[PDB]
Amino acid sequence: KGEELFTGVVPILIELDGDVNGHKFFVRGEGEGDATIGKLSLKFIATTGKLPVPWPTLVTTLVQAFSRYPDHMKRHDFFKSAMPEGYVQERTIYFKDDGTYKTRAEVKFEGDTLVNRIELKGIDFKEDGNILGHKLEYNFNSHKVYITADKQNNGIKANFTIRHNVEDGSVQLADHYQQNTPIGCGPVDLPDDHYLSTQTILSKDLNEKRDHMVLLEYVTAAGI
Amino acid sequence: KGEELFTGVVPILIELDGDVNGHKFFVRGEGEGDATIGKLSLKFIATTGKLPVPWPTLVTTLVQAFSRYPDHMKRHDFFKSAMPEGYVQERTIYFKDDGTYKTRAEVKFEGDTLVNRIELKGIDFKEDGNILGHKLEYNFNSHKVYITADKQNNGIKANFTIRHNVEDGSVQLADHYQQNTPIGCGPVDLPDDHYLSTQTILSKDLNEKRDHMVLLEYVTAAGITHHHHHH
Repeated sequence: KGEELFTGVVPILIELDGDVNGHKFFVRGEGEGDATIGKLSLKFIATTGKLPVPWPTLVTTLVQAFSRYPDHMKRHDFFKSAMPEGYVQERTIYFKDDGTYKTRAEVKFEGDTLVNRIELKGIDFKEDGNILGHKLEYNFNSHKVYITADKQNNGIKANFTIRHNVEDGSVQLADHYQQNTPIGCGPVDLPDDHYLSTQTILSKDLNEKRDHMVLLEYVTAAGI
Repeated sequence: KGEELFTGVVPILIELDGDVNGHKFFVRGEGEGDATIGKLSLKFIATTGKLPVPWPTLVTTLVQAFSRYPDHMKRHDFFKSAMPEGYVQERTIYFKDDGTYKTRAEVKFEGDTLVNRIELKGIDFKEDGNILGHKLEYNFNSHKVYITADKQNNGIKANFTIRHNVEDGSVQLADHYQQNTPIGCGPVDLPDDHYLSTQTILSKDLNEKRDHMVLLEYVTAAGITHHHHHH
């Protein structure tokens, strides 16, 4: 059904199995997305206890199918076109002057729920760096996610740099290299070059004692 | 290769990873299938000791590619057409007045062997019901497995009700809801409505000390009128 699966509010489940410098953890998120307005509303729990990395470093890894593509750009939405069978999303994330994340996720419908299941491996992080030292502010900047077609692989590639505010007023950069490929065998919409423009708020549930992240996000496509 | 993979006798491996009301168990079966006559000959062993559920309730979960499709119905054999890459088979099984099984299996060739790997989760069973209370006879009835095309998923659906004999002369019903989808991305046979008609005998191997089941099964497709040009 592709884009037809996103005409209303869709329940979301996200699971991340993580290992950073040997620190293993598991994050589960639940909530809902509404692609007609480009909005996500999610709560994440670290079920394994205190997260060994800052929550903001996990935001990009933790469902671009919920981006709002305006009417004139609907035919450049690879993400929805791959549904319900879904797509594989792979990243390498280079934290400047620090370690790297490598991720692999499957994003697909399981029944009426959109599910993002992720494995993340992090290596070479510095003990007193901004990441293991938890020096990053609990907030998130606006970015442009640049998307281009990958015809040879019937999918897309994306490139962008995330800017993490540091507590001392500096910025921690994280270069993202991304590849998406369809899981199913029905055709997809290999887009012209464009980008997603993102906005994100991070907050807390004041009644939640577990280590957790409430996230609100709005994303719209542009550049065509 | 498809149908061509089933012209002779084919070795089978079956593995079931199970959990029913918290009872973990594991079953491995080996044997062979002969699709030209629709015959399975298999022996199953539990590696986890005595099963928490009766052997007969696991029979349908434990390779419909070995069904005999008569020559005039060969164009309706979805199961063999997905081979060797294989198919995913998913069911929900509702035991009347009792619990439910949910199963996901991949059926495919691994080398020369047809392999069925299954995950089973059972929930909401009654402690002294026919299943957890082991009140089902060690036998198996004849059924019609009703198959229909699922064009939107390039696969099939099946509906049927299994009748388990209970030791007091009553019957324990289990409503099966089934979906199959190809693993590969190549064309498959999508059938007209038809059914599989089944017969099964359950026995023991007198030399086997583990909890186990020997199974012999004959299945033949039917419900489509004979035509000389196999239309």
